[PDB]
Amino acid sequence: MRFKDQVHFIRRNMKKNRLRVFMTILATTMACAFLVVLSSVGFGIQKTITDMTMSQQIVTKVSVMGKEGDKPIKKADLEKYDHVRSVVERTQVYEPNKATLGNRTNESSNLIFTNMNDELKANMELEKGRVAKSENEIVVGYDFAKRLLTKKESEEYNKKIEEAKGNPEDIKEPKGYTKDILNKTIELSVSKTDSKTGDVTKTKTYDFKIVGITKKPSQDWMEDSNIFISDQFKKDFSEFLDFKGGNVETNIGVFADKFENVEQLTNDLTDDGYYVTSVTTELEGANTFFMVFKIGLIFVGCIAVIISAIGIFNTMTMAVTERTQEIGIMKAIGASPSIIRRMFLMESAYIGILGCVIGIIISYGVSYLVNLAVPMILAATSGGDAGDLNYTFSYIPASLVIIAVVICGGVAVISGMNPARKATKTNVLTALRREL
Amino acid sequence: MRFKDQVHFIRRNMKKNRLRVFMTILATTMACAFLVVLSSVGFGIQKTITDMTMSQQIVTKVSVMGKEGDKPIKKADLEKYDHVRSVVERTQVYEPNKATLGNRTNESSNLIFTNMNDELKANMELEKGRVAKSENEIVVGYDFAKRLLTKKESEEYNKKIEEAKGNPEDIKEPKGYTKDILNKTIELSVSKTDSKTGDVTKTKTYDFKIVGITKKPSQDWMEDSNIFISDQFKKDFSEFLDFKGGNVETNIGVFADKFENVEQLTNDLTDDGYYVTSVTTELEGANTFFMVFKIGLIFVGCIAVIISAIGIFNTMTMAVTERTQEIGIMKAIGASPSIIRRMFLMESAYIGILGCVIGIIISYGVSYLVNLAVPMILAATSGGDAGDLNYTFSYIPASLVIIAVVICGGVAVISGMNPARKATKTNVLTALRREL
Amino acid sequence: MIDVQHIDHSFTIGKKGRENEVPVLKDVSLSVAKGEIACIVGRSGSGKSTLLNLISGYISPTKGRIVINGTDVTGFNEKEWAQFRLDHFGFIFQSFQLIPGLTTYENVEMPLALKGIKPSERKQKVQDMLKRVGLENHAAHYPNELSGGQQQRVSIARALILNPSIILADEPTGSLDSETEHEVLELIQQLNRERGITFVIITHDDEVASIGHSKFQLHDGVLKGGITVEV
Amino acid sequence: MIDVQHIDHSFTIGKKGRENEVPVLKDVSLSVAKGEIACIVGRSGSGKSTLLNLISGYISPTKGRIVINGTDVTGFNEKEWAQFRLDHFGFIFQSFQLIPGLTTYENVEMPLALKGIKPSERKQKVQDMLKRVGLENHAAHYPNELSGGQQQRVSIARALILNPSIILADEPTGSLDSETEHEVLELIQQLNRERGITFVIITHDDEVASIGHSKFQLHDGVLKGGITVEV
Repeated sequence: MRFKDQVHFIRRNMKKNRLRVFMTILATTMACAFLVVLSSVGFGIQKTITDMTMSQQIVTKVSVMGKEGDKPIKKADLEKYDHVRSVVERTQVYEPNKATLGNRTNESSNLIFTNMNDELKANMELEKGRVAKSENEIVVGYDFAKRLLTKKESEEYNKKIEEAKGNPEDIKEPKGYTKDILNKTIELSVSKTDSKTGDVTKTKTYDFKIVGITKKPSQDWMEDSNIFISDQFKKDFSEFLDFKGGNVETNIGVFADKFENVEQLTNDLTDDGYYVTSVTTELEGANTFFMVFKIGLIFVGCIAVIISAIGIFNTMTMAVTERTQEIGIMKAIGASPSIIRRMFLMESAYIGILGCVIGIIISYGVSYLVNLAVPMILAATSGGDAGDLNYTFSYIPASLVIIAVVICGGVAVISGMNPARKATKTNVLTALRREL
Repeated sequence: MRFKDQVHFIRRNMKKNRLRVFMTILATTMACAFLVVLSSVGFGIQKTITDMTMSQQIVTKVSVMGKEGDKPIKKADLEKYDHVRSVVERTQVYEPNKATLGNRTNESSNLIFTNMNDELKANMELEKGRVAKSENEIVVGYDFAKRLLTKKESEEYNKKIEEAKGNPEDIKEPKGYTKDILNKTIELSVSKTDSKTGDVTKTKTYDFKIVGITKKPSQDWMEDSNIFISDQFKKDFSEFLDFKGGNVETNIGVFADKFENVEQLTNDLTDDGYYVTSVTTELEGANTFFMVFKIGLIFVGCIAVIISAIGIFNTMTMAVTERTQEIGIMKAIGASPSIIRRMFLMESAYIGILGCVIGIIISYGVSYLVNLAVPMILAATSGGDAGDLNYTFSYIPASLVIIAVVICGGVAVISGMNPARKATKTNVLTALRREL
Repeated sequence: MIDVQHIDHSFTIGKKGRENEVPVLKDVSLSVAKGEIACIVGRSGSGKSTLLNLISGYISPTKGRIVINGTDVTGFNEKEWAQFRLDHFGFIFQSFQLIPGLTTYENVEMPLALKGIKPSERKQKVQDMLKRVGLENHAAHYPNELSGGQQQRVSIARALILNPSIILADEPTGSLDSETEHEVLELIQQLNRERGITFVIITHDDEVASIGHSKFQLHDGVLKGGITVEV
Repeated sequence: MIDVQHIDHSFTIGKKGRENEVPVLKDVSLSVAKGEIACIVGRSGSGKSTLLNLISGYISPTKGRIVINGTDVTGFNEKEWAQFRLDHFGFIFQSFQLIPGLTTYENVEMPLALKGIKPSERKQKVQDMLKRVGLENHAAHYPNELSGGQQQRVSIARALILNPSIILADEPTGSLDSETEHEVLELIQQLNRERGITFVIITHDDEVASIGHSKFQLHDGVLKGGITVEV
């Protein structure tokens, strides 16, 4: 039997009971939409958690604490790994800074000295200027002018912070300097602390020219106003501003390719015994719970789908019993049990698949409505931008559509399998003769 | 037609298609079990949050911290309401304290000012001691030995904590004091913080008799090292150790006799509205959120129940079509539209009600299974033995069973309404002429 | 008594735009008193079937009024007409209308259950009526296991179970042999001679009509030849 | 050309605790030649219906073997029996066994749809098959809107459209008029005359049997008087 012939026969036998076929299709549609929306709630929870993690952290910063046994981590070996863009060797020393450029000054300006060739070759943050190469030359951040302000403005800032009394609401101080910082002779005066601990020996005269500005700090996080120094001063920094015993904290970035490559690098480094942590670390930490939640919601949708498949089975048993006579005549002519079984399995799977398709459409609509409603209800507390939180249900049935179609079609086939066997096991003699 | 005859006809007609009416009853049963289990998840969440609220703190607290308008909050105006069992007044003291008994000093202690008469009318859980109604009588806290560590022991414990940094490892120390906590008439570092601000005047230390000890606090994790200074001594304590104001946090309690008395005290607001943080005021918002959650879960189950309702309608139109001859000659005899409509509405209602009863029994079984497996899962997965706590992740009150019965019977009757009208409007002429 | 006069009916067949009205009954003046077998004789689809439908209560006549037992039934709604059919009507339809499935005992008891008779009274009435008709020695015998004559007999027994004034029938022997025809006809005659019961039997055979106390021949939709010739 | 050598079959009707094996066949040795109308005349339950259902493929014989067109069909399963019925069989059942709905053109085309013939040749095939039978001016006429005779003719059309070699039939005039029976039997005669085809018609009579080229009488199951009666 040709496929077109089977479709025509299904059309003929479905036009007989338009109301019943439409009602079982509607039951399947409600079950599929219910499954998709319910599992979409979990998919959206996973997506919003992943998006929040990816937004509150830089994705590619695969930070490694070290190796088991406190083995030192060399710079050379990190380069010879799979698909590594470049390794970041940023060094931070916990100490206040007394830059004091002319009448202006900066306070935090924590030291970020490191070999800048590797950093700028690791897609570092910058928009203007040149990398620090000369002896008296550094790269400055963007918020440097925010803290740069005259001596009277510094006294005003000090009075404001003293009178703040731990109330950072009336602390809106003027920016001060609103001009170009490039090509200047800032007399940097980084504070000493007897190298590391407590005594303050002598603050060097880092008369370093300003060439190089960093752009806006990452994804609306971290303060970039801190001064960045190259590797040219490493020798005298270790000689005078000794930091090795304690105060030093050299965070390691290990930048790389797209997020899947980040995950591959993370698991490769973990297999070696490294103390790896990144966005994928938290993602995998929550991923077991997210998989469990998605499986549970899909199983709840599955019991709803079984509720609808029982109705499909009732409809198909009444379709087999209702005719039994077209089936009897086809079997008498020689339609074969295989063709009849394929016919009725096709009818059951068509009910299930039409129900699943329009349930997918209705569930896309319902997920869009939920995306338009959840912020509209939960605003004024955390959805100030409204482009966050449940702004996830547009893509959600990407593999969920495939899973829903597979589940609903398969369960419809299971429900129609018994009526198909009934149809193929109709006795020709009894079916042909009338039943008075 | 009475009722026995109608039931006999319904049973006779349902016996014709056992595998179809059983499938419809199975679909309805699974939908009712689905609705009850899903709504019982929210009901159990509400029940376990309420139980956690009762267990975490004292059931009767009625704290009035945070008076608006800076109006007086003196106890003299706080005693006259409906059957208020206690008007206990508390003013915590922030002073440097250490048990001056040998080499063991209790650095951590929270002095509490209370009159023992208000304590007796408050019925606070007391492990030892009758009352301390004297100028120099106190009741120590339950954890008076754990926090009473020697100077060397505290120093080595702090050094070990620093060795492990902020990581909460297995770092532990013995429970300090090991002798009896009986009546010793000991003194605990009443040393002034310049009465309360900043200077530390002459030390001074009263000698207080330890009448008794307090019982275990409302929770195991939180500690307690109270001293329970008498309120008769509060006058002289204010006179000499002036702490009033901020090194002062008022913790006045309005404890009533029972929980229903707490509810009536909460009803008696808008006059004692001192930013009450009682269990009922806190639980009102939880009750609102849980009403929203239970309504949402009821609707979510109602979707899967409407699926089985559509299945019921399918099988009921199936029954009407199969019963056209019997209905036709019954109308010919004079069965009346009312009797036939009642018969078919009763068949649909019987399908729905039997499904609902079987599904409610199955839902009780599933809720028992969930309540038994959830603590096991929590113990197994996140390596914590479920915290040795009692939770009810699935609770089915009689109210939920009533809503389930009403909803499922109603949807079954609604499904049968259209087949009932079809069976009443049979057009007896057609059914009395057979077919061709 | 049955009072039918100036009664006409029309049937509309087709779509809304193809409503074709073909009147059938033309001022029928059927008049039957209590305790006689009336009969309507006409060809198939000539107008006897629709007249029996109106007199039974399945269709409300378009014009005129019908009075049974001194009560007007044209204005009756479905509920009231069904209530009247319960307590003052009986039926012997041709197709034997015997609920494919079920049993003979319950087929006979069905109108008793519909009216609301108590169980033991129902048992007594069913047993007595099945004894009277003659099919008492079958009990729970399924209708499919009976012959057509026995089906007609049990249909008559069902009709008599509520001792109604009228047991108006369709063609009781439309599909029956001549011997069973004579048996059913003499059974109906004995019904009238034992208990005074009006009959509105409709048939297309004059030999079946001969047993009646009155003749009413309907020719192509209009009644004629209304007499009361004694047999 | 059909060979039925030493075939018997018994009806095991009843419950598991109420088994009752009533043999309806008693070792028949029916033989049919190619291109002839073999007629097997018997009685209701004699064995004609059982023999036709056995040779058709609905019933597997308990003992013996059957050769159809030089092919053993005793051990055939449902799939191969149905395939055989598809490519080499045709059916003219008594009730005409037409699908409700399924307009006469589609009703005739139905076996081609079953076999898998593409619609392009299907249209023309159904057209000339309907023309040959004599119902070509019907097109989209439902079988329920036809008469019994023309229903039998369109059943024949559905039989011949696949061009089979055996067109075994039930009583082709079981519910037919005398004139319709005469014309349908004449149609079968012209059918065998013009196109080589074998008929295994079973009749409950003799006037229809006289058309056949052979007589096979089934007196309760045993074949007697099996000769090639020239027409």
